[PDB]
Amino acid sequence: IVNGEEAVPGSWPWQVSLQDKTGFHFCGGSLINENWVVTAAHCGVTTSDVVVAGEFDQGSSSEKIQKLKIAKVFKNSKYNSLTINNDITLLKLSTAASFSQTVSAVCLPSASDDFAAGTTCVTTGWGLTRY
Amino acid sequence: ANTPDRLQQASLPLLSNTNCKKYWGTKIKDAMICAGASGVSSCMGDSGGPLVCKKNGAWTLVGIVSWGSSTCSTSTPGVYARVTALVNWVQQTLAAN
Amino acid sequence: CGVPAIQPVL
Amino acid sequence: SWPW
Repeated sequence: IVNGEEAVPGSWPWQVSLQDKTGFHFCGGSLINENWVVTAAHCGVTTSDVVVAGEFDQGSSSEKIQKLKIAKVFKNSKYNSLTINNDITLLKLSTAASFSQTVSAVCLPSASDDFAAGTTCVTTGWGLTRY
Repeated sequence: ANTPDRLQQASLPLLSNTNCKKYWGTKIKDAMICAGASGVSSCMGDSGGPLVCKKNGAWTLVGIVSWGSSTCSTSTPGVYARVTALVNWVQQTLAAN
Repeated sequence: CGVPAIQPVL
Repeated sequence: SWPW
């Protein structure tokens, strides 16, 4: 995020980091329950990547984080790689996340819910702060 | 480029798809929602993470960080996967697995 | 869902 | 444009 600010630690408890086998953060995701993460299809997750829950400072070794194996990647069948449309994947965890103060789920909308233009929302992540 | 160690946040407004098309044209599909163009931008490495809106006291996943400006320009809108268009598939997948 | 135990501050 |  360019021109954002640091979050209060633990205050976005559904936010996960997708890390490759080398430990490199390459995408975010959101817990929707103890067993499932929603992310973008274009992130290209495989069962060799790791879901990391509970992080704030990825430079710290003192946070009680959960490194969760991925059992199966469910890319939305309507995902179109050419247009990047329907850009959603579900990750089924091999073992459940343990929910806590710092690890818990985001709500999902109904298909008919209205989120009007002009509404102020929030986005979070460990993406670049400067290109 | 700068990658942060610490989790970042930003508030930002939802756009209409019609207005978003003024920036991105026919790249904008019904299963996308734009947000930003407001002095902040999602950027590389944010992809897959949440765009949440507070409704009746709870944060609800409205978007998934998807794509946008190749320089993360804060005056152009970011593009997010529109979760309302995708949630029936989420529910079907959870139910079947 | 959707109600963090540690409230975000924007 | 670029994936994010």
